[PDB]
Amino acid sequence: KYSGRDSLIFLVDASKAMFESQSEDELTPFDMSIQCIQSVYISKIISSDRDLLAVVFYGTEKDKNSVNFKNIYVLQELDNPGAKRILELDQFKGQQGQKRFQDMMGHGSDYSLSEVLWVCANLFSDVQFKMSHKRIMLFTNEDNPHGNDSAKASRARTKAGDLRDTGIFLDLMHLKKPGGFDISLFYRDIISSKLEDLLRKVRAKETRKRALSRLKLKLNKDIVISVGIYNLVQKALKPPPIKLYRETNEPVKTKTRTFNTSTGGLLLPSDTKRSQIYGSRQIILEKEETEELKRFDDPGLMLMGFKPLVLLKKHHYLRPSLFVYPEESLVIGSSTLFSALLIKCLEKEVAALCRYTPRRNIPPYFVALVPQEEELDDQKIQVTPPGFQLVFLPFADDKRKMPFTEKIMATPEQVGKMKAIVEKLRFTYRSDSFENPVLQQHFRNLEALALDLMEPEQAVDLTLPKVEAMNKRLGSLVDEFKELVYPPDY
Amino acid sequence: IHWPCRLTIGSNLSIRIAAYKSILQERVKKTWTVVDAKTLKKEDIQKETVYCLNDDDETEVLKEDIIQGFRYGSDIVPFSKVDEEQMKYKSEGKCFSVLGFCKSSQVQRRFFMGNQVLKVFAARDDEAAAVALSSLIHALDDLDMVAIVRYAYDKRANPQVGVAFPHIKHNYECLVYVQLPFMEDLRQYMFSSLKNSKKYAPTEAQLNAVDALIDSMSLAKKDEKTDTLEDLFPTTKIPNPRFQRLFQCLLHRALHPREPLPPIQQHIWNMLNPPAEVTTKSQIPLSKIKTLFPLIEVTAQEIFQAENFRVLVKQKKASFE
Amino acid sequence: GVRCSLLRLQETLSAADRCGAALAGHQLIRGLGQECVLSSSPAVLALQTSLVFSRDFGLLVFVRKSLNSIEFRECREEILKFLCIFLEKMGQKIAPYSVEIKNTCTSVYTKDRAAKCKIPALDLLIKLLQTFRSSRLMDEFKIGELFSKFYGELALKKKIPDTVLEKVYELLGLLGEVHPSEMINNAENLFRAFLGELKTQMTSAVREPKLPVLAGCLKGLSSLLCNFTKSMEEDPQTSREIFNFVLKAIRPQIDLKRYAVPSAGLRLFALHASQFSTCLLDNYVSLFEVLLKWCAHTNVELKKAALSALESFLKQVSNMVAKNAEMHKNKLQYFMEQFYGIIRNVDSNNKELSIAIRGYGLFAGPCKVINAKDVDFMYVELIQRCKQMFLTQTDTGDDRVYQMPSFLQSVASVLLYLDTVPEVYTPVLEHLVVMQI
Amino acid sequence: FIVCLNKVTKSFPPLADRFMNAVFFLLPKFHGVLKTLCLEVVLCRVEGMTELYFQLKSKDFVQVMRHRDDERQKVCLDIIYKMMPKLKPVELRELLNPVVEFVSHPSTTCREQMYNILMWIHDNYRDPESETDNDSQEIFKLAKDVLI
DNA sequence: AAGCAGTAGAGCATGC
DNA sequence: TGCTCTACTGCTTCGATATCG
DNA sequence: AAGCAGTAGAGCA
DNA sequence: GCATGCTCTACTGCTTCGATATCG
Repeated sequence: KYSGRDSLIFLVDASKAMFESQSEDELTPFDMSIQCIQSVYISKIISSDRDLLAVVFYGTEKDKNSVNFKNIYVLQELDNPGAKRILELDQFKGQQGQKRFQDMMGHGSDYSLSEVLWVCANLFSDVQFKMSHKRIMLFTNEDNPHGNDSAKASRARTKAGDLRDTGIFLDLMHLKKPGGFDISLFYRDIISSKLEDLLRKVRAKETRKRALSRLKLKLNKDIVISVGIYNLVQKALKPPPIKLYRETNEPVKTKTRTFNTSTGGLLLPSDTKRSQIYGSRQIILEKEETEELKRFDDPGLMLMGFKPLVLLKKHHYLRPSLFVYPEESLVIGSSTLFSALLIKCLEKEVAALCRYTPRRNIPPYFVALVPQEEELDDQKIQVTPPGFQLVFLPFADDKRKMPFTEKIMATPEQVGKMKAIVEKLRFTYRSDSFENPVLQQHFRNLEALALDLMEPEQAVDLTLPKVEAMNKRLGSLVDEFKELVYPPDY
Repeated sequence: IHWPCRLTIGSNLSIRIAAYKSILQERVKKTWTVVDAKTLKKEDIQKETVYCLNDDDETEVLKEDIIQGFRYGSDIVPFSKVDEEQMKYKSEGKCFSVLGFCKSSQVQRRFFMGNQVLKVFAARDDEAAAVALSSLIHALDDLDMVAIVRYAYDKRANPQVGVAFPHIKHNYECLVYVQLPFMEDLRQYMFSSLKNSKKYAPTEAQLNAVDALIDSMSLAKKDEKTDTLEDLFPTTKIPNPRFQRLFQCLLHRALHPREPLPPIQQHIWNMLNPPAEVTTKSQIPLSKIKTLFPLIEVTAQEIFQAENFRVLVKQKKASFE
Repeated sequence: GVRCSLLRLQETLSAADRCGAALAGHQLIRGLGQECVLSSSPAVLALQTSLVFSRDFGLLVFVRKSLNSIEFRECREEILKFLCIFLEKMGQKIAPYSVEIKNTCTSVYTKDRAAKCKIPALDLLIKLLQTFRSSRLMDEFKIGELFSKFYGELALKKKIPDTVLEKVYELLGLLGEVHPSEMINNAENLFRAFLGELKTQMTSAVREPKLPVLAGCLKGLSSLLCNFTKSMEEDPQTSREIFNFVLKAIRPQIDLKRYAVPSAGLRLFALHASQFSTCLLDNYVSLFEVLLKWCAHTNVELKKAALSALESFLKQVSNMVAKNAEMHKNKLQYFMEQFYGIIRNVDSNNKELSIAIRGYGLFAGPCKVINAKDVDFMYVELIQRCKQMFLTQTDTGDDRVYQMPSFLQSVASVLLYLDTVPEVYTPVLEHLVVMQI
Repeated sequence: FIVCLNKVTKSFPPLADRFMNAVFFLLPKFHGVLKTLCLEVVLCRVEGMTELYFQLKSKDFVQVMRHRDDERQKVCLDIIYKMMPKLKPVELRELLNPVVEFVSHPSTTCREQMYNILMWIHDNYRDPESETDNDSQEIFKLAKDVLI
């Protein structure tokens, strides 16, 4: 569906060994799990802040759950990422946090098996929303928790199937006991290690997919089909403030009005005119006339002929392009016609040209529909989906004209050394990763404000170049490139 | 606008440089003042804004009692301005420095995001910098070597990265500049495939019908024995019609101050319409495709608008008998 | 049964695990206010009023100790949808408990943010002010401030949605109907706030009309015009504008559903017709056509609200033609030939021709002004028409007893005017009216 | 899903058992007549299940034996007349705590079901051996006190 | 735009 | 009677505000 | 509601 | 022959989110 949120239960193994440092001095796997869980909450509190996140430790001494099972202790409950819940969470670090774990719940017991999955199931059942994905993320190391009883093993693989059928899928981040890919054992049936994607990799993201407009494409007379204009590059910005009463920290319910005809008394909106002075005199209208003087067309796309893909110069530009698609919701039998027109436009390299009105009262606007075709391999790479593209087109007063009157050339020798410089600085561009420093430092400012930890975590500036790794990279040709013909010569 | 900066490659290659703006969205600089009825004056009304509370009534607060907060998770975190003014980014003046370069054109049409186009030209004043950058453009034009700039306006502004592609023009070759998306902008999802469609597969009769329609509906033609295409109906020279509609409507109410709204002039629709000879040419294949494809599928002022029969013969009636 | 289901309703307010307690509140209120309705004894009904309306526990301290929350909203809706019916099972014996109900409704409106809990807390207040009439308590329900609140909130509030701008527009006119002693100064500044909106929702050529504001503004104007009349005598322009707006609200329209604009334009017509009487003249043809059209709309409330409009139309043009029956002779002849063409038809319905018979007995009056014999052609034509339809012919094998009211009303309306009653048909007139007895 | 599942299961019992672990997953989500439909499904396959009680008390059975209906509160007692003779009196003494708030109920069929479960809980908890704990002797003390 | 949730209205069956 | 400060200042870019689907 | 250089009126000489 | 009683289906308005135009 559309508003089906993502779910995640964290399930941690605190039974026998990980609370101890595995007889090492580096990092206990318990601290590894708590750091990963805290980083996932910190990432999804601004990445996907409508989802569901629970956390459950099993194998501990004392117990609390709604089922009343022995030695299963839940910590939080299925809700949003909350700052107070992560400030509860971050108290289990180091030896002092290990002893806090001891005095709060105590580790070590005869840990049972699939009843922990039953508690996960009843934690998923009692939600009063809709959920798209159901993922159980098990943080453990060991291999045989049914090392003596075989009926416990059969019951474990029965209850795992009872979670398999109603749509609950689990993966276990297998804690490497020596630090390697060693245990190639027999839980490939229950499942459907690397933790860096849980550790850093999602500091700024948002989850959304909207249709933006659902219009009609007409071939200028009566022949009408449906189309829907999705969006791809939306220029995201930080969320805006909220006014607040600094005594008790409550918002203040702003209300405004217009009043005072120089005596006292309100003015309900029926007794205001809309005016424009032009020097001496005024021009008065009504609100309905000053909203009516922009009305040209019904909403949609009327087609006005076909032009090849070559003579439209794709540097004429004023707004980002959107992306059509042929729904079969308004009319029926539209994907057939659009696929036929698309393959003929492709094999004849031609593009449509249209007049476009988005909403129920908008002045008209000329657009160019340029086709595109998909691409797919065994790895399922996806750079293009199979539709069109609406290049917006300027009309006449978008283009300015530069003064233009200089023309002096030089000798064709610097092009070779500049070719050497650009080949020195030659690389594949990217696929991602030039993130916005202002938004990212604001994110971490808000993290340190709501968590009072230490300081602004200074975001690394990827937008900045690498001048140390560029100047010595190119070397001692910059002096000759500077002083072949052009020093400033004083 | 002459925006001045210094294009420095590495840390030593200084090129004094100016950039002018180009294709941009255009609007009109005169909004509608709100006056009152029956006195027709601006100052006769004034607005107020108050912030009350959510008690039984409006136990108000004042301007000196309000801090801004932000949503964070499931609460609002306070500490309005001196906090978020002290812990702000600093841009260190203007920046026009080259980030890198590229060869394989994965930079393409559909990934631009930047609602202007900066034509970055040159400088004046004994153009050593401009002959240096024309060497740069004269080295970039003969290959697919694009440039990538970091650009920002001022210390209050926001930082930008953008494509710089050389040109194709006779009198000049000045470098273009578009902005570029960031890692948070480029969301992308899974639109379905159309080729291996067992239900929506088109018949080649319909394919050649649509091909006949495309051949019947062209808009640019190669003529005059220079063997290049020349375009009919260019949608890059027409002036924008909504300000002309506004112009003539304000002229109308300035002249005849009682009349209703005039409907739109006719030459405006002629100019915004194509030459209908292509409609006359396409009259036949459009009817053809309408036959051969299968069965496809209130404004307020418009919603509320013996002897009796004897004397019957003697006086006047219809025919007899 | 109650007060245990009230102390537990106060027990599920401060306890933890909220939204597990809001459902307990809904469970308790639906079982309380269902038992508190099926009770026919004034003993236990004399108790339960004081249990429910108490001050320690009870259904009015809940909505003041559970209002700064969001989970309890189904509960705070259910209370205000129950009190609109417990004001109906009872009557005027909620006389002491009434300023507290008014304060509950005013605060639940002004402190809440929904619009499904601002509708039942404006049905309760309207039914309250329509039970406690022009009476004593209206100096306690302080109208001089309850007007200024709900009249400031049309300016100092942005986007009050649709079905809250209905009931605000209706409650601003009920205060001019009941208790009109305090609304002398501020009913002159209410016709402008009823006409500007009603213009904007019907003459604007940019948008599509919102019909549940037209319903509310017509139902508010139709009760401000009681006790604050604007006839066509002293300043006949505002009544012309009200006639034009009701006349756009009754045009012979397109086919529709959601009949709530015609069924409010017609009821503004069928009561306050006398204010506009000159302007009611020259549109007699089209008005008669559309009211006969709407008179059989196969909808069992649109017929009932069209018939009285037709009757008041006929009765209010009759006293204008019978005042100056020299230049209105073509009007008189047209109405007469129309009633004749109705009654000569051989049709199905009795309310098809009963309106014709009553119109003929109405217009029997102004024939005396021009001929003084055609009245005597009547009352013999009428009695001869009236007897054999049901007296002799099928005395017991007919289904025709449903137009004898229009028969006797018409006979009386013609019998009033003439002199020299012709003395022979009276022993059948006194079989007639004893047959109606 | 649940509408047609109720239709098939009203005429055929043993097609519930593929879905019996997926009706309980849905049960805290249907606040209407559909909850009566799920409980109508549940009653077909109670006499023969293993435990049922942990899932029932985990799915908040107490605040759903106390809503307002007659059909819901009749099926909510037909399952409890089904699952008497397999429970232990540590939990039957918490089941007999909200089923004896049916002395002040209308709808004589619902009271008939109540005085129909109490009639067995008196005759087969008379303790025919000598003595027991303070629960198997307290359920008799609260069912010798509504049958009077 | 998207989901949903609540009420108005029409047609079958009944009564005086 | 001669060259730098200075009042303005047009513009330009975020930032808050309001509308619409 | 905030900055950035452009274009004519003042101050010491 | 007229009034009422009862159900189900399609119309319609609300709520939340995101994108767009406007005014400083």
